[PDB]
Formats: sequence, C-alpha cells, structure tokens
Amino acid sequence: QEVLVQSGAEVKKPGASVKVSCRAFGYTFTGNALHWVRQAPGQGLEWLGWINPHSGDTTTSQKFQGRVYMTRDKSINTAFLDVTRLTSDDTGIYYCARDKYYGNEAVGMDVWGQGTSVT
Amino acid sequence: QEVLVQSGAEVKKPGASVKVSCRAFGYTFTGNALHWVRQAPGQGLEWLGWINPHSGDTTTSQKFQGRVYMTRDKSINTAFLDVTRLTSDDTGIYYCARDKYYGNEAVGMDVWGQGTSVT
Amino acid sequence: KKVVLGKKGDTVELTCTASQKKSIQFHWKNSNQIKILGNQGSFLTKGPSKLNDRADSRRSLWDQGNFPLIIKNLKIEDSDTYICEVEDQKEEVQLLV
Amino acid sequence: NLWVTVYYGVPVWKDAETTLFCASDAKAYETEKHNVWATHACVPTDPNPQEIHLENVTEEFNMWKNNMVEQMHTDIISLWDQSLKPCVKLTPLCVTRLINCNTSAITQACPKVSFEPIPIHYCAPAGFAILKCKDKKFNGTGPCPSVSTVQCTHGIKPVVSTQLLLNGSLAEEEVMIRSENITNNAKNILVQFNTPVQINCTRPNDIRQAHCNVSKATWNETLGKVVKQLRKHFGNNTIIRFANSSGGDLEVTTHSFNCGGEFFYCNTSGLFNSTWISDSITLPCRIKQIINMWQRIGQAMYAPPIQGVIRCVSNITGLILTRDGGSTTETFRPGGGDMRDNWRSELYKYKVVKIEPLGVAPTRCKR
Amino acid sequence: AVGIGAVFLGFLGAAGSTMGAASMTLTVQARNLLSLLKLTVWGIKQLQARVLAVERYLRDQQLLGIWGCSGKLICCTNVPWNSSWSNRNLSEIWDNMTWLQWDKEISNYTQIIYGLLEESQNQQEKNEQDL
Amino acid sequence: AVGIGAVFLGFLGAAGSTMGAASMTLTVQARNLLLLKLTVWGIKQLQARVLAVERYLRDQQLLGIWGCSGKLICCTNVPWNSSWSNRNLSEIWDNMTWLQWDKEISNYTQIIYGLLEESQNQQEKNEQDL
Amino acid sequence: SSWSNRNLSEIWDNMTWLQWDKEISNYTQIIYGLLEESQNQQEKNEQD
Amino acid sequence: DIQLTQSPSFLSASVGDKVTITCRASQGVRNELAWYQQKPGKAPNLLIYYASTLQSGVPSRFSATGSGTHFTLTVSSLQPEDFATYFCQHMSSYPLTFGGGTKVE
Ligand SMILES: *[C@@H]1O[C@H](CO)[C@@H](O[C@@H]2O[C@H](CO)[C@@H](O[C@@H]3O[C@H](CO[C@H]4O[C@H](CO)[C@@H](O)[C@H](O)[C@@H]4O)[C@@H](O)[C@H](O[C@H]4O[C@H](CO)[C@@H](O)[C@H](O)[C@@H]4O)[C@@H]3O)[C@H](O)[C@H]2NC(C)=O)[C@H](O)[C@H]1NC(C)=O
Ligand SMILES: *[C@@H]1O[C@H](CO)[C@@H](O[C@@H]2O[C@H](CO)[C@@H](O[C@@H]3O[C@H](CO[C@H]4O[C@H](CO)[C@@H](O)[C@H](O)[C@@H]4O)[C@@H](O)[C@H](O[C@H]4O[C@H](CO)[C@@H](O)[C@H](O)[C@@H]4O)[C@@H]3O)[C@H](O)[C@H]2NC(C)=O)[C@H](O)[C@H]1NC(C)=O
Ligand SMILES: *[C@@H]1O[C@H](CO)[C@@H](O)[C@H](O)[C@H]1NC(C)=O
Ligand SMILES: *[C@@H]1O[C@H](CO)[C@@H](O)[C@H](O)[C@H]1NC(C)=O
Repeated sequence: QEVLVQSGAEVKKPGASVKVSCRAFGYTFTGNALHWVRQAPGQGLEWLGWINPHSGDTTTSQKFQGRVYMTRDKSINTAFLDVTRLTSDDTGIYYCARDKYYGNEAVGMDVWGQGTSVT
Repeated sequence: QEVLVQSGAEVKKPGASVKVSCRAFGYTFTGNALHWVRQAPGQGLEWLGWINPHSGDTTTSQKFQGRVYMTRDKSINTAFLDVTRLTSDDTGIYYCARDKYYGNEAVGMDVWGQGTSVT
Repeated sequence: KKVVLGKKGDTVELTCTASQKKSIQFHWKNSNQIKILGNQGSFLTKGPSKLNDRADSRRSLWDQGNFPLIIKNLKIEDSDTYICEVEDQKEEVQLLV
Repeated sequence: NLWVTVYYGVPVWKDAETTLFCASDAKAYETEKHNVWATHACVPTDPNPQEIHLENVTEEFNMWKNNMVEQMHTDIISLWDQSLKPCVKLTPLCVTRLINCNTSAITQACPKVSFEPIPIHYCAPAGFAILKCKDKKFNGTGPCPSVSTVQCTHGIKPVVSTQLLLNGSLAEEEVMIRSENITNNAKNILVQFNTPVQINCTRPNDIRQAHCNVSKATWNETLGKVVKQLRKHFGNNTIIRFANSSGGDLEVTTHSFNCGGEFFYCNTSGLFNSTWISDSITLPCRIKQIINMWQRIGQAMYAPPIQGVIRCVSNITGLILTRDGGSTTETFRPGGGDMRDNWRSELYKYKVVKIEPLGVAPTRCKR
Repeated sequence: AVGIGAVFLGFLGAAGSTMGAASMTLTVQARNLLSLLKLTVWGIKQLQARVLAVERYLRDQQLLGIWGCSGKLICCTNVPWNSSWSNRNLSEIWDNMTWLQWDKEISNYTQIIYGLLEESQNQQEKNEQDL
Repeated sequence: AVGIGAVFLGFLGAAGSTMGAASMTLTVQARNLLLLKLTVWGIKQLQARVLAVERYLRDQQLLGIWGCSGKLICCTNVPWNSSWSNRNLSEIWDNMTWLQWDKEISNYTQIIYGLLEESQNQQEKNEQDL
Repeated sequence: SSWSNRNLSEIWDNMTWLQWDKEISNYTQIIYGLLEESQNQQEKNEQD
Repeated sequence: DIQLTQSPSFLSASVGDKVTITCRASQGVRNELAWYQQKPGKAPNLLIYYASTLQSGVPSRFSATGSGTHFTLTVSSLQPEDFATYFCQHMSSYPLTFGGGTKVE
C-alpha cells in the first residue's frame, strides 16, 4: 500500500539540467526523510542526498556539491530533484526512497520508487 | 418548613424484603447526611445506618451488614432503604432523620419523618 | 415448553412475545432448522418450507411486541416443534394435532 | 518515591455514540427534492479533506453494531417523509393478548416531484474523530491492522433498493462476503463486487410496462467470481444453487426500487437460475403505486405515472443473499428490505471515537 | 547516526508510538482542539459548532487550572504514586507501551486519581500557606 | 466524631457560612460561572452562551493582569493598611460572612484594585528587566 | 550577537516598536522556533 | 570517505546450502548497517536494519551478525528466488556509500 511513484524517462544533451519528481502514496509525507540514489548500468548503487519534507533542510554529498538540488511541495506531496550540467557519466537510473527514520536518525530505506532512467 | 415525606405503612411476610422511601422538602438534599432508625413498640431507639446523599456511600452497624441496603436518587431527591430477610423482631415504625452536620461530623438529628409502619 | 392443541382443517395461532416496545427482526424455524417466515425492516418474507402458502403473520402487532404466527387449513404434517428467535432468544412452542 | 504528573494533549480515544452533522454538497436553487432537504440539514463541504495515516496501532472495527447506521436511518426516513408525500397513508397506531385497533387514514396533496440521489458525506464535529480501516481483505469484524484518521467519508449516495445494491461503492481486490454469523441460516449475507455491472432500465414511449436490460456475459463472470468466493467457506466441493424468492410481500420478492419518482418493481426470476457444480436479459418491471412503506408499517397510495419516457442507467455493485440451510448442496435466495443493510455495506469500515487528551503518568518530579 | 531534526506526524499521528516519544509531540494534539436563506441555515450550525469547541477547550483549561497547572502542557504535582495502582519498571512504562494501552489499563482507577490530584494538592498546599 | 466526607451545598450555597469554611468551596462557585424557531429561539441561546463565555474571559483576564492568572487563590505584595477596617484574623476568618466583609470593605475596594494593578505586575516587572 | 545587536540604552530609549519590528522582520521565525521548540521541551525534559 | 568491501564478489551455490557473505569497513561503524538485495530490472528492498534485526516481511531463514569492521550476512537455506545481488550500506557519517555487490549463482 505504501508506495512511491516517480516520473517518466528522459534523454537530454550534456551540460543541461534534468528535473525528476517523487510522490508518496499510502503514508503521511511529512513524517519520514527522503533519500535519492542512482545506479549506473553495469555497477552498483551510488548515493546523492536526503531531505526532510517538513523543515525543508537538505543534505548533499561532498562529491556533488552545487550539482544537485532537492526541493519539496506539500500540497501535492512531492519531492523534486534537479541535476545540473549533465555529463556522459550521469546516464543511469534514479531512485527515490523512504527512510524508516526511527528515533530521528537514519536507520534504513524500505519503500522505493519504480525508477527514472536518464541518458 | 424543612420536612421529610415518605410512603405509607406496609405489611409483609417473613423472609421477604421491604422498601421505604424518604423525600426532602425545604432544603438542598445533597447538603446534610441522612440517618435511618427503627422502633419496636415499647423499646428504646436503636439505629440502622446513615448515608451521604452526595457521594452515595453508606454505613451500617456491625449486625446489619448484608441485611439492609441504602440508595439515593438526586433527581427526585429520594433515599431508598431496603430490608431483606424480614423477621418478627423487625416489626415497628420507621424514621428518616436529617443530621445537622456541622463541621463535616455527626451532630444531631433535627428533621424527622412521620414513620413507616412495617409488620 | 408451551404445548398447543389444534383440530384438522382449522386455523391455529402461535404467540411469541418480545421484551421491548420496538420492531425487531424475528425468525421462525422448524425442527429441521428451515425458515418458514421472517421479517426485514417493515416487510414480511416467507421461507422455502412446505408451509409457504398457509403461513401468515399479524401485521399491526409488530409495533406492539407480540409476534405471532398463523396457520390456515392445516394438515397432520404440521405437528412439530417451532423455534421463535428474537434478540438471541429461542422460544420453543410444541403443536399437537 | 515517584510522583503523579498530568498530561494535556495525549493521543488517546474512547468509543462514543455522539451525533454528527451531514455536510453534503448542495446547490440551493434546484427543486430535485434532495437539495431542499440538504439546504435545511447540511452545511457545504470543505474542498481540502484531512487524512492522517496512523502508526503501528490496531483497533476493533465492529460493523453489525455500528452507530453511524442508525443515524443514517433516521435522516433518510426524514428525507423520505418530507419529499415523497403519499396520496393516502394508512398506519396502525393502537397504544393500549388481543387488542383491537383501526388504521389512520391520513390524506394530503400529492404532486409529482423529481427525484435524484446526490453524494452525502458524514462529517464529525470538533472534539471527535473518524477512524477508517484500509485493509483490502477486511472480514467485516475483528481487529484491523492499518487505520487512518479521516476528517470525513467518501461520497455516499443514499440509494433505496431491495435485492440489488445500486450506484454503490466498489471493493479493492476481490469480491467480498460479509455476515454477522456464518452458518446461522437467518442473518443476511452481503456480497460486494469488484467491478460494476451496468444496467439500463427504462419505460419507453398500457403505460406500466418497463423493460430493464443487463448484459449476460458480465453477469455470468460476476456470478462465477461470487460462487468461487462462496466455495471457500463451504468445503471447496459443494454444489451451489440460485433460486428466485420464497413468497413474501411485493417489495421484497422482486427488485423494488425507484426511478424518476416512479416505483419500479422488476422481476428477478430471470437472473438467479443457474446451478453451479465443481446477450441481454430483459425484465418485466411494473410501475406500482399501492406500496408498503419502509419507514414504518402501513400502506401508501401514490399518483399514476407521468407521460413520457423514463430512463435510468445504474451500476449494480452489491447483492443481499440468504442461505437456505437444511438437510449436500446449498441454495442461496435473495432478500433484504431492512434498509440498514443497504447502508451497512457503505459504512462498513468506519468508527467514531471520542478524543480525551487528559492523561496521568508517574515519574520523578518534585512539587 | 546522522539527523536533521523533527518531523510532523500530524493530528493523532503518534498513537502507535511509545509514551517516551509521544510526550514530546504534545503540542499538535492540543492545538487542534481549537482549530438570505443560506445565511440562516448554514450560519447557525457552524457558529454553534465553533461555540461548542471554544466552550470545551475552556472547560478543559478550567479543569487544569483547578488542578494547579494553569497553562503548562506537561505539569507535575504533589500526589504520591500509590503502588496499588499498577506499577512496572520505569524503562517498561516509558519505553514499551503506547498511550492507548496505558489508558485502557488505568481506566478503572481514574476518578480516584482525579480527586486526589484536586484535594491533596490544592487543598493541602493551600490552607498551609494561609497560616 | 464520625464522618464520611464533604457535602455539596450548591451554587451560592455557602453565603451564610463563615469565611473560613466558604473559601474551601470556591471550585463550586467557579465551575458554574462558565424556519421561525431557528431564527428566534436559537440565536438567544447562542447569544447567552457567547455572553457568558466572554464575561468569564474578561474576568479571567482581569485576574491575569495582577499576576494571578488561572489560580483561584494567590498572594500579592501590597500590605494590609490598618485604615481598611482592621480586625483580628480569628474574628475575620471565624465570625464573619463574605457578605458582611464586602459590606465593610466597599468604601475602599477600588483603591485595593488600583494598588494591585499599579504595583506587583508593574513593580516585579520593570525591576526584573533591570 | 547577530540579529542586529546594539547596546540596550539605544534600543530602549531611542527606537519605537514599529522600527524594532521592521528591523527583525526577517529574523522573527528563528526566534519563534527557539522559544517554542528545543527550549520548553528541553526545560520540561530537565524537570523530569 | 569510508570504503566498503564485500567478500566474495561472485559465488556459485546450489539450492539448500548455507552461505555467508562478509562486509568490511575501513573504520568503526558500531552497528549502523543495512543489508539489501536486488534483482535486475527491479528496485531493491530492505532485508536487515541495525545489523541484527529482521525486517517485517522477509522470511526468517536469513540472519545477520557482526560488529566493528566485520559483518556477516548468513543464509541458512538457499531458495531459488533468493538468488539476487546483495548490498551492505553504512550510515555512520557523510557521505553514504554502498558495497561492491555480491551476486550469487
Ligand atoms: C448558621 O450556620 C452556620 C453554618 O451553617 C453555623 O456555624 C456553625 O456553628 C457551630 C456552633 O454553633 C460550629 O460547630 C462547632 O463549634 C464549636 C465551638 O467551640 C466552642 O464550643 C464547644 C462546645 O463543645 C467547646 O468544646 C469549645 O471549647 C468552644 O467553647 C466547636 O466545638 C467546633 O469547632 C472546633 O472545630 C473546628 C474545626 O471544625 C476548629 O476550627 C475550632 O477551633 C474548634 O476546635 C465546631 O466547629 C460549626 O463549626 C459552625 N459551622 C462552620 C461551617 O464553621 C451557625 O451556628 C449558624 N447560626 C448562626 C446564628 O450563625
Ligand atoms: C512501529 O512499531 C515498532 C514496534 O516493534 C516500533 O519499533 C521500535 O521503535 C523503537 C523506538 O525507540 C526502536 O528503538 C530504536 O532503535 C534501537 C534499539 O536498540 C537496538 O540497538 C542498540 C544499539 O546499541 C542495541 O544495543 C539494542 O540491544 C537494540 O538491538 C536504538 O538505536 C534506540 O534505542 C535506544 O534509544 C535511546 C538512545 O539514547 C535510549 O532510550 C536507549 O539507549 C535505547 O537503547 C532507538 O530507540 C526499535 O528499534 C524499534 N524496533 C523494534 C522494537 O523492533 C516503532 O517505533 C513503531 N513505529 C513508530 C512510527 O512509532
Ligand atoms: C493505595 O490504594 C489502595 C486501593 O486503591 C488503598 O486501599 C490504599 O489505602 C492506598 N494506599 C495509599 C498509601 O495510598
Ligand atoms: C492608610 O490609609 C490612610 C487612610 O486614612 C491613608 O491616609 C494612608 O496613607 C494609608 N497608608 C499607606 C497607603 O501606606
């Protein structure tokens, strides 16, 4: 019942910006933090950043500082990820995830979106 | 002005139960503690029990526990007394008496009824 | 057990009282646990038993609390026990003809 | 050593039986005889509903001892007693084993009024809450492992029908069977479909001949899903039969409903005929005007039908079946008539709770 | 682990949580208790509902003011905790029960608690300060 | 003597009692202080309830001005000047009703209210700020 | 030391309340979050 | 950052065996570990949180032990639908990172 729905696939030129959305069904949106992970085809997952849907504070990895941006909207219960200045290494699958968030820290992500493939 | 109005005289067979009511006029019924007392003919006064008409707590002597039961009704301002397993020694006249109740203690019985005859 | 006596070719009335002043869903069963008649809301609904055309109930008494059953032009095969169910109460009526 | 502390704002509730305001979506200009009642009983609806999904907690949803059903029932009696004025109404009163009484003979003017159902919400007041169970495999009773506090309910259309549920709310995954006590031979069995069955039902341009068409293949697969779910409770090898009715009044032995202000009585002997082992059906509906009332007991006369075509298309979503237990195979016969069972299949997963945010707890304060 | 702060579970959202964590989110189950033919029908009922909600909140605040906690949400008193009321370990009561289970359990003995919190605080702290 | 507990005299039911016993039941007298027919009859009940709630709110705000918000009984810092009909504490708290007390103080009560408003909450404050 | 800190004499003897509200118009929500959250819950945690 | 190493990367096993996969970190991470699995063409799902606690939903044949820099994921009985790619994720400090991916066949 508790599911996450993402948007469709996109193909973009290098150096552009891409916007992907994640929507939450079946649970209250302002109660659990949201994580973003990417997999390149051929190797494992890699992590981007995570956001509180209540306060609006963000946390971004040191590798992609100033490269990705995370925003939110509570009337639609959606989270937006913006990736700027795309390269050839950014071809892969994006995933939004609901972290379990026990005791107000990170514990583990359990609900995943279907994925968004970009090239 | 402050009077106590009861039901009529009753005649019951031994082994049964008898019910007597006492209603208050001229004062707030939930203000003073209420005593019940019996009289066999030709004897002295000996006492049954007394009840708060606000809390509903009852108190009876060491030789009538499980024998009489006292209840109250604040809508009609009537106190009910029920006597179970009637014998020949319980034949007599009945009195309900308002206690004066100064300083949250027993002081004296000033307002009386006109007596319910049971046989 | 309340036992009633009836004569052949006549009408017999069975009484099953209730405990309050309302309209309560009743049912009637035989010894084989088959519905003869019942009510739903303010409608009467008979059962698949052999007494379908010869069973009736007093309509105006449903508001009262008396919940009767009527048998017309009866035969010898109606001599059986009857269970009146109302408010999880089962009243047993025996009938001899 | 440890002392008592107070708490204002704790999340606890108890079970209550309070009243509710309706808050339907009215228009205040239309004389359909539902907006007139809704603008004398209901406030408008809030367009932003509040839904809070709760954490790891369970509650016992009873459905056959609900409180919203008997508060629905009085409102629908008030609506029907206000809107459809009978031409002649007969009721037996006789306040007092044999008590003799006559019948009242109340007469009134009976003009023709249009009639159409509208969705009616039921919205709890301040200081109360409504819990809703979202388990798709709900038995009807017992505990539910996923609750949610809703501000108020979905769109409930107060349909009035017997032997078929019309314009109702669908199920989630599969067709569902609800009963107060299975293997009891007296309690009504409510069947909820997973897909609607469309039915056209009309009197075209004597006057009391209305036909009523339903598709055969969709009804066949719906009854196949139904008998597949009834075989789960009955040993997976028994034969299941369907019969027409068994006697009774005219409003319970047939599909008795209303359309355009006309009392349609459609025969259903052409539907429940198949026996199950391990293109369009037309129905001869009569528009009747000497009926038995469902609000109380008594009879009611209405007007002769109005000239012109009377057409209505609806979605059959539910059934009211009843087992005929005896002495082997089992035969199910339809029924209903107790109108609470029409609204006990749409308020089947809701509970009214009283908030009480005042708790006490011991810990190690001083003073 | 890493953290970012608090979240908003909503109205009546922490019923399944433990009493060690539901007592921190007390402010959002307390704020939500206060929150011409069309005029004479849709106006009277809504005003009646608003007046009833205001009166209920004022009655609750009056009861707290009688109890000795004038405006505090969590407030703690002078009545000792009798052990006949069912006690457990402190970790078990503050970490292993919901508020629903505690309110279902203590509900036999609630009125004695209320009378004691009235009398043994505000008729015992007072009448000694008036000496 | 033997006893059973307190009694419930009612609203304004202790006006004939002494001041030392009527001050223990301030809870009772503080608890009770808080289509054609839909147009006429309902709006008068609604106006009465709104007026009662607003009167209680104004009076509780007036108690909250003096630093005495919420509490039924509280203490202040003005001294009891001996010109305000001085008596022993025993005869005040044991031999007087509250009606006789407000008969005997009514010439000075506005001065008491002004001294309570000007001092305390404007003297404990503006001194704690410096 | 931020939020436009001055000496208390200039705050309490020279400026009106309107200019003082216009000066901390941007920074009011941080002060409200410091009052409502993580202070009163912290203080009443320390009381327990 | 903190590097995560999984041993072995590739393994072949039959149905009904016992397998152990070791996750290793460069520094102490206490117990803040998460074990996931993933099928190709599908999103991953959580199996173990807090390095010892079973998620509600996964069968009880799985287990996870370990502390410090040494952790083990143990499958007691290998089922044919459990043949997936196994990840271990630490969450001691930023940045978050995953494992190398342990594919079984
Ligand atoms: C109008 O109505 C009011 C109340 O409705 C009545 O007030 C009550 O008056 C009675 C007496 O008339 C009070 O009862 C008792 O007062 C006694 C006075 O003490 C003297 O007399 C006794 C006689 O035995 C001597 O032993 C004693 O040494 C004194 O000489 C005391 O016996 C009691 O007071 C004791 O207990 C109280 C606590 O309850 C202590 O504070 C005292 O110090 C003392 O130890 C007893 O109280 C009764 O208390 C009054 N009611 C209230 C609420 O106070 C009026 O009498 C009535 N009529 C008129 C005309 O006003
Ligand atoms: C849904 O319903 C479930 C019921 O199962 C609830 O789940 C539990 O919620 C609690 C919330 O506190 C979880 O506790 C948290 O996780 C850890 C539990 O301790 C484990 O890890 C430590 C690490 O050293 C081990 O020593 C220990 O043996 C356990 O293996 C801890 O990280 C936390 O507990 C600590 O909290 C504070 C920290 O200072 C102190 O009180 C103690 O030191 C305490 O040890 C943390 O509290 C628990 O893990 C959940 N799962 C269970 C029991 O399986 C959910 O809360 C509920 N959902 C919602 C939304 O409420
Ligand atoms: C504790 O409670 C019991 C029953 O509620 C009572 O009998 C007993 O006197 C109480 N003891 C104390 C010290 O409060
Ligand atoms: C006490 O009251 C008298 C009234 O005659 C007044 O003159 C005097 O100043 C008062 N004492 C004070 C206010 O200290």
